[PDB]
Amino acid sequence: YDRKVPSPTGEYVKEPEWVLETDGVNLSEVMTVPGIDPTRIYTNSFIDIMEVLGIEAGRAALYKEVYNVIASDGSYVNYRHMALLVDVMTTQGGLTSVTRHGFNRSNTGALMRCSFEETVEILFEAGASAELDDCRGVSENVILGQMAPIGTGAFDVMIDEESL
Amino acid sequence: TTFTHCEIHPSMILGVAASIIPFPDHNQSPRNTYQSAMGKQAMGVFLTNYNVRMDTMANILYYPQKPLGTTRAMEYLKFRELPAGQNAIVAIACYSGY
Amino acid sequence: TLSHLRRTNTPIAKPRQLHNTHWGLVCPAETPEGQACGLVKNL
Amino acid sequence: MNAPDRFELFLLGEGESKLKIDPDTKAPNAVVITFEKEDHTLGNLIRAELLNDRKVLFAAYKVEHPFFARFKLRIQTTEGYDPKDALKNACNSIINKLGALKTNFETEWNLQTL
Amino acid sequence: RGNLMGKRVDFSARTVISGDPNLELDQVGVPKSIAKTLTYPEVVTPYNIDRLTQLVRNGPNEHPGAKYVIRDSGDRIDLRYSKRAGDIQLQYGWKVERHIMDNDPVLFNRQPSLHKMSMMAHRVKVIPYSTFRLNLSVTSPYNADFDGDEMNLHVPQSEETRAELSQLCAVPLQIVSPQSNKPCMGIVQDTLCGIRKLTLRDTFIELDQVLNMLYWVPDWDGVIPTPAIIKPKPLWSGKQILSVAIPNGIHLQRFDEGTTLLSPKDNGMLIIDGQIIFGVVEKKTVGSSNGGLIHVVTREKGPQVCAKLFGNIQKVVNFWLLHNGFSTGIGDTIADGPTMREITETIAEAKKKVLDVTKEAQANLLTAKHGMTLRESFEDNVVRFLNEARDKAGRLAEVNLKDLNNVKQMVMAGSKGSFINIAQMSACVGQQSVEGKRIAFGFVDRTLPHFSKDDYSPESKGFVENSYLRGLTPQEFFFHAMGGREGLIDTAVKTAETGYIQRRLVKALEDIMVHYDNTTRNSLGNVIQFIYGEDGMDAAHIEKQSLDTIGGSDAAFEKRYRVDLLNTDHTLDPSLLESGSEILGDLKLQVLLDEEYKQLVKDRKFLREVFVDGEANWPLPVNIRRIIQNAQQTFHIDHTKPSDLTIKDIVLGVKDLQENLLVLRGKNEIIQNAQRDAVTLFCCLLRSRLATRRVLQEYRLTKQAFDWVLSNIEAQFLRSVVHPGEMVGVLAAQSIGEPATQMTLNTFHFAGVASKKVTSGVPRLKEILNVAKNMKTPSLTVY
Amino acid sequence: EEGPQVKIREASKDNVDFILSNVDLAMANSLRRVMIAEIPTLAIDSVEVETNTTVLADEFIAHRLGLIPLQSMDIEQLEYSRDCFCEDHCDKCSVVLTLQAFGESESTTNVYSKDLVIVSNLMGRNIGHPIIQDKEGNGVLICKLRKGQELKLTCVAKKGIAKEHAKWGPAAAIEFEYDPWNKLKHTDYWYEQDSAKEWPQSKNCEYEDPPNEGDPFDYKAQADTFYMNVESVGSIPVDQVVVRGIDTLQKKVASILLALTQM
Amino acid sequence: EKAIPKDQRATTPYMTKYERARILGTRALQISMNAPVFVDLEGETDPLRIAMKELAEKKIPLVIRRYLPDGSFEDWSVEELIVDL
Amino acid sequence: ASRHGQKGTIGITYRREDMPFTAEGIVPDLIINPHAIPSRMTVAHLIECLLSKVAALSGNEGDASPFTDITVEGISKLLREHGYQSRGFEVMYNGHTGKKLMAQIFFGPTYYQRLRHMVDDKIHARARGPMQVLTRQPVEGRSRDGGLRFGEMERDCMIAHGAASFLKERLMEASDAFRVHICGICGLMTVIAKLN
Amino acid sequence: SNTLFDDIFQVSEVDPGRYNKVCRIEAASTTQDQCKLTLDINVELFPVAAQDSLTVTIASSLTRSWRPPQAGDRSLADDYDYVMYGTAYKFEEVSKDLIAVYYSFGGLLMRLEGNYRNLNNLKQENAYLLIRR
Amino acid sequence: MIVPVRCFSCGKVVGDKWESYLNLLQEDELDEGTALSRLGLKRYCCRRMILTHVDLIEKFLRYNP
Amino acid sequence: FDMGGYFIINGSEKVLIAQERSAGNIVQVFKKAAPSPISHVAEIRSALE
RNA sequence: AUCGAGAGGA
Ligand SMILES: O=c1ccn([C@@H]2O[C@H](COP(=O)(O)OP(=O)(O)OP(=O)(O)O)[C@@H](O)[C@H]2O)c(=O)[nH]1
Ligand SMILES: [Mg+2]
Ligand SMILES: [Mg+2]
Ligand SMILES: [Zn+2]
Ligand SMILES: [Zn+2]
Repeated sequence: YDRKVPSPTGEYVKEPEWVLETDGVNLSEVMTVPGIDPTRIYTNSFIDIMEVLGIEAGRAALYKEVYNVIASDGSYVNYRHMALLVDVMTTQGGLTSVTRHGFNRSNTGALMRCSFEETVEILFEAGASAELDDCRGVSENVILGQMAPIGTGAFDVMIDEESL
Repeated sequence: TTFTHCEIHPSMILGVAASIIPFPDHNQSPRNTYQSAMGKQAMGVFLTNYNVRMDTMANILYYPQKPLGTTRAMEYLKFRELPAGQNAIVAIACYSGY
Repeated sequence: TLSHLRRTNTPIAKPRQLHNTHWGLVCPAETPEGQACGLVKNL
Repeated sequence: MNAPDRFELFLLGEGESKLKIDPDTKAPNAVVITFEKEDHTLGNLIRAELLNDRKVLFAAYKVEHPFFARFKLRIQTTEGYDPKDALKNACNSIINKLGALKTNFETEWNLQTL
Repeated sequence: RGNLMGKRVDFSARTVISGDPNLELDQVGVPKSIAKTLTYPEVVTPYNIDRLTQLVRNGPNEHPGAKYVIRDSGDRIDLRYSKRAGDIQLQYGWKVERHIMDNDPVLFNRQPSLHKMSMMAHRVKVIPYSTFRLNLSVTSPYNADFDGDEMNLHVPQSEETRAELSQLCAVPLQIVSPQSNKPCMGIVQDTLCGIRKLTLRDTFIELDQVLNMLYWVPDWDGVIPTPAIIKPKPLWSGKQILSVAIPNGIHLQRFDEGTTLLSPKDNGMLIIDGQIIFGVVEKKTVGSSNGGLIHVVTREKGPQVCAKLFGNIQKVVNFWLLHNGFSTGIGDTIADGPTMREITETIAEAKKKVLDVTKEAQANLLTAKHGMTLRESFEDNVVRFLNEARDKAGRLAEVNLKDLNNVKQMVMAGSKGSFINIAQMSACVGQQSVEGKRIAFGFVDRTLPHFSKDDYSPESKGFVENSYLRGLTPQEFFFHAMGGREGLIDTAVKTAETGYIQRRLVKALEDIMVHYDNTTRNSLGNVIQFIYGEDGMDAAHIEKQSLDTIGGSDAAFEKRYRVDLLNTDHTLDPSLLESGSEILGDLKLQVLLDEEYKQLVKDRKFLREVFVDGEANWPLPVNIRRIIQNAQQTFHIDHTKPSDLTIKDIVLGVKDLQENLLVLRGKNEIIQNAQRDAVTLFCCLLRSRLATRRVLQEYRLTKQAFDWVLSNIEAQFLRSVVHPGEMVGVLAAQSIGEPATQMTLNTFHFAGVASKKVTSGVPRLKEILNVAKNMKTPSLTVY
Repeated sequence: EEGPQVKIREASKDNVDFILSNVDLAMANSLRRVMIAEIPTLAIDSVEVETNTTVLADEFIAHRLGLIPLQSMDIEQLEYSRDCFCEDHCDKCSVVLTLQAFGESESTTNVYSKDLVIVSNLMGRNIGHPIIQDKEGNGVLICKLRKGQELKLTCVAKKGIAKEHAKWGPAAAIEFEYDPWNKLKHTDYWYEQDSAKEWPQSKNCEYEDPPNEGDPFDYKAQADTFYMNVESVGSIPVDQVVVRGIDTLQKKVASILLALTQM
Repeated sequence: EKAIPKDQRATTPYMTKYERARILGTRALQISMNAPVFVDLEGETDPLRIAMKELAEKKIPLVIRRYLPDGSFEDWSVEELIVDL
Repeated sequence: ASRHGQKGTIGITYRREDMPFTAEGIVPDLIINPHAIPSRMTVAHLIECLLSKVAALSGNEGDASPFTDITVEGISKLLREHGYQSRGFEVMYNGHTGKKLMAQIFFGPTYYQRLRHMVDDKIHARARGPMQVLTRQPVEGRSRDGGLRFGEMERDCMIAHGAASFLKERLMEASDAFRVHICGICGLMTVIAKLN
Repeated sequence: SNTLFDDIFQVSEVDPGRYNKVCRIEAASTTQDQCKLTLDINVELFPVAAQDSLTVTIASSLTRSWRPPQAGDRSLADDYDYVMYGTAYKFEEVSKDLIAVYYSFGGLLMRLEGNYRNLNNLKQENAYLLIRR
Repeated sequence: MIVPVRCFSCGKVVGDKWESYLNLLQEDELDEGTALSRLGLKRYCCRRMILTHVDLIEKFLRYNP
Repeated sequence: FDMGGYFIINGSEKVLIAQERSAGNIVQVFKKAAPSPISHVAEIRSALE
């Protein structure tokens, strides 16, 4: 492998290194081995980087993968975006897929979450728990024909004096 | 060197509308498909009795024209007598912008 | 007319591909794009 | 059905008149003449002849949208020479070449056989 | 879904789109019969009364006119019939549903609409011929051509709806898109190829044209610029007259490959304001690149100004190319005889080098390769050799040009086509890729009936030997045909797949927006990240910048930032400062110069750990580099006159600005730390750039000066904040969900290597977002 | 005489070949063009169908008729219908034609523009003679008729100009060249191999001096001496086209020079 | 109550893009209904364009309520906001 | 449509007079674009046109057939005995000026197909027309005086922008809009608005 | 004003590097040893054969518009054959007193190097280049 | 479909000519090109008026009505 | 030039579009996936023509 | 005027 790293003389210098590559995973086992670096070992499975090193690492190995799909395709997307995706997937404690399994069962609205998948059976157990609705998310006010609290509707106008 | 059979002639792997494309062996192979998408949508002389039938929708070309360049195979599909196009003189040149 | 008369429909492991044995039976380039692509065939 | 009637290429519409001269907002001693219902046939001519006039600083023409015959030409001349005059003297000469090329053609014709 | 999140709507239209190289960026050509049937509920004001009363008489047929007249008493006065249509007494306080009119705000849309870009405000120019026409460089972000593409347009119905249309969705503003921190509209087609032509050193044009050309730019100040040549025949250089479109105070410097301020290659780029100095203009500059003209004009001058610029280039180049022609002819693929034998004898040497490999494994002398099949290596082994062949024998056609070769000129402009498009035809086609492997034994042990079984050479398994020019041999055709199908097949599948991933991604951040504390929240109001994108900066106000503090030697570093007043060798020679010889020696202010340097070495140690790799370029707000060139002009500076500042000016001043660069306002304590932390990186640059031995040695500022740069950096920073309200959820998804759709190969071209099948394409993105338990290609990569 | 010069080479009833000396490019082209568009002519405009039991549908028949040529000799003495004072059309502005073929034979019963009839009063002038160049006498095959097929329509032909439709164009194709060696370097000759061998020379090389490689490129050189050939569809004998051509080009420079005095 | 006092406002004094797009829009809705104008009209007669001149000379009587997430809010007048943008 | 999947719509009509021309006086029907070419890699399009001119000159039948002994070479040779730069091109003059064309331009006869579609039979507008009975939303079908959908997609783009009153307007003041009555206790629509 | 430079140069390299109307030239002065000059000439207008002495000057005059010459009674510093207008950019210093100015005439570039360009070539967005014989 | 009058691309009345082209090789046993060259068509835009042109009017007339 | 091959159902031209199916009475062998009990399976669609 | 299927456009 290529790896750029500082020579004593201050500057970066091209330096080679032997890197071992694998088919399969079992991290907590290889890393305890003699003669390897247990600080820079990496497996493409972000679901085991999570299991072994902890949610915070999880965040950025997921990122690394989301990334080594766009840049590897030769396209560029500014961090902030993939960060925010990676983040939303992470805050709820563990990993939370972007499917009707993960994020959508989450305790958001009711309307706002039925505008996605499994539309009725969400509205049902929304009347079994008698779950309340905020009406502060987007779709809520889309359905009700209100001016949703977004950019324009983020704030309230009025009505002052002033007039003297 | 152990043959048993021989092919009637290799332009016969083509279907009824590809056998209109002039020079299929000089196209990238997708675009050979597109001409068979269209060309079906391309109007000419659907039949000869067209002025005697009562059909919702009917398109007839004022002046149709046997192409200036055929497929040997065209001739059994009767294109040359019921053609679907015209012989335009085309100027592959960048111009006014449009 | 002269195509829509010689057409070939398939219901529903690699079905849309232009499988080798097609030679001289199904046209290799006459097919509808998107939707039901490769599934519909011409002779 | 959104098609501009043909005869709107040579007949002058209503209101619309054949010439419209306006001071050039930007350059000292300059003018922008708008030609309604007239184009390349006559725009190019007046420009490339008008460049021959030595007391002319600047001259150019452009059809602005191909959808309309209406073309513009803007003319800058030297202190003490009116833009409008410069056009008149240019137009006049073109008259003279073509009233000539007429009779010079006239006699070459007659003299030919078959 | 069908009826509440997505309603059928009123006051709209849809037709076919056309190019109009004579329309200006933010406009839309809306045909009469349409803006003859759309109306805007306009009230009766003493302001518009006169230009309204005449719309009534006129009615629904003549263009500028009206349909309905709306009174107070609910009642509608229908003036396409009516006894009273040919008069009316209009009071103030009624409504006159006038026809749509020239220069109005409308929303232009093109589906699939997957982009804060597929949706834009335009101005209306009513026109004959029943198409929407739109100008040529709004073509990239709507993603259309005109091949029968058609498009959508709704018309606002309320006075603010139309304000909120032009003050937010107006194309001009939307020039630089928050997806990629770079502009999404540029110069293309004719205009692009053309500008490369018009801008060659060879390219001169004389009086006759150089008059019309100048007249072709609408905001031209009526001054014929002095020509390059004045000797026999006064020629004007291409470059020269194009520099007439380029506005003032526009500075650009690039460098391509071997470029030397003298441009032997005539490559690179340098604009020293208004006029260009050298280089050749194409896609890398005049195109929607990262740091080219369009990106620079927009931040520097403004949207409205840049959106004018767009038009001005085209009017000219288009006009020039109008009267210069250019074309492409089959002969543009007729590559040279003495090379033809060369190309074909290069495949011939690749063909016989698969032999010896085949002859080897058939003799059982091939091993292993490690971590693969006996067979499986050979399969790899052959695709390499046969792509190696195609690509070498390709670049034998790329050299065999031919500058007056129409094709290369396009690829050489970057207007259309790529190297592969030139290797294909003229030279050879290559290996035919299916299911990642080369053509499969469809028939038992042979791919077609015209082969013998057990045949493992190139064309038995789908190498198309010839080009497109020579023509494809029957055998090959069907092969190309196959791989062909697969291409189409997994379009009507990659599209389908993407457009689910987009939607899922969308309905899943839907509502995460930036709030009025710069933290980022959802419906519940959970924090997701405490300062939008870890710094509080709207992506649109961002540029990659070199850091420099990272790279170079420590030796190189101590000859760039070390001002040792005490050391008679490392002071600022009186040459540089008005003080100088009075500052040498001294201790009172050396302790400040000292603790400047120490802060700068700690920068250097800090960055070295954040950016482990060395890579020194990173997207950061406020382009500093460009604020210097502005100061190096706005204040007309002579690199021979020796400043007027104190050291104290520089070192103290820069720290004060440092504290003035607000992002989070709170008066507490923890916040005042996140202030520091989200400002931290930017500052290391700022510290690196506005450092003493730089501000005097390299870019040679005055006081007067400087204070200007100081206030500017502040004023530009604050403008680069995220505007609380900014709906960031939709923006994230959209921005990762669109590349998705414009990806290729859910295989790859890692498939020469039949094991570096690391699962990407969409499939990867599907596995990640599904949070898959059973992933396809899992891997340790131990160090 | 004076300015711009002509030197005829060939002068048929249908073709004028000539050179044109000492003129601007700007003026040559603008004469080539005004030729195409802008020259008064006469063609069928208002076709009023009474019976048509043909294989051909109504407005087809009635589009050929337009294209069909009509003698436009004295066209300069016939008002535009847009200009006239009469309701729809009179003998001063429009000439009225009648076709009328019944079928009759067991054989196909062709219909030619020879078959048309003039009905309008001519006052006495050269207008409305369907132009017949065909040897046997029957120019332009309008339409076929089998047995009982009938066709009877009335025509009105109005004055017009090819800027409106191309039925009014008296031009056909216009051949036009200048400087056959490229000593103006207006172009730049493509080649994979060689300029001189790959492109053939014009039939016009005969008239002009070759270059002589030993000389530097003529820079202060100018656009001059153009190689025009004009065809004629047949409404106007070639000469008048290229006369009225020069004439119209002049006549509408007039209306400008004039318009200047008015406003 | 609730309302956070003038002294101790901790948001952006700089007017957001959205804020102004609505300010201009709401004043345009008034102006359109010929309700009283607060500046010398320099030939200008387009509702929207007038509002720009009024926001230019800071003579618009509308205070902005900004809602922080907990429920409280902050008040800025279009009289005291920076309109730099 | 060409015969290869160059598509295109007429962006403009031009008269002969404004159009580029070959010294013989010819004038195209048909003026596509260079760029049409490297992208799509249709070469046949280029051949078919070459050997098609040759077929207008000769009076011979052109032969396009697939796997034959036709080449560009075999053809050219058969054109530059009829007398035109043996790879197509032709020297032309801009129509506006009369000047020569600084680059010469492959020009030659070919097929073009007139497909359905176009235009005054999809062009459509609406400002309140008829609505459905089941939703009080406007009807589908151009013909039937429909109204074009603001699909959930669209909505997405509207939000990105933050232009929210317009998103409400698209969704109330056109399309639906309705006024119901609620009882401030129970919270449904039992209320019987005995109005006026 | 008035003039700023005057010398005679010996052409040492004509270079048709992928062009047809322009050539990069290479020359050093007869008068003084330590100097060198690079220039993009319009070879089609003034042909240059290698080893072919030329005389090279720089002025700043002989500001409103450029008007068509109309030399019925006009006067320039036109005694010469070949003349261009341009802009100076980088003011480079090759170590010690050696120095080199770079000029652009509508993209045609000039790299002049010497030492006694001294009190002469200020960044004046002026500078006409002139050549004779 | 009844031979055109004028050719499209130039407008040389190629109208009266069709019948003749049918004689010069039916009777005057000629080959194509040479028959066009004699008819008057140097320019292939007209020359392609008549070499492509297909005449169906021949068949519609065959239907009895 | 009509070749036929269609039917007429109330003034309307109706064509029968050939239908594909897997052939019967051919015995085929199929490998069956990893997470299931059965390694190999052989199938035959017996039906009388 | 609604429900059902197909054909076609990006
Ligand atoms: O952004 C683009 C758009 C289009 N193209 C060129 O066109 C295609 C990309 O977009 P399309 O897929 O729409 O072009 P297409 O040729 O496949 O279909 P048509 O729109 O012509 O009906 C590709 O084939 C490419 O050659 C690009 O290369 N980049
Ligand atoms: Mg495209
Ligand atoms: Mg499209
Ligand atoms: Zn009359
Ligand atoms: Zn013709």
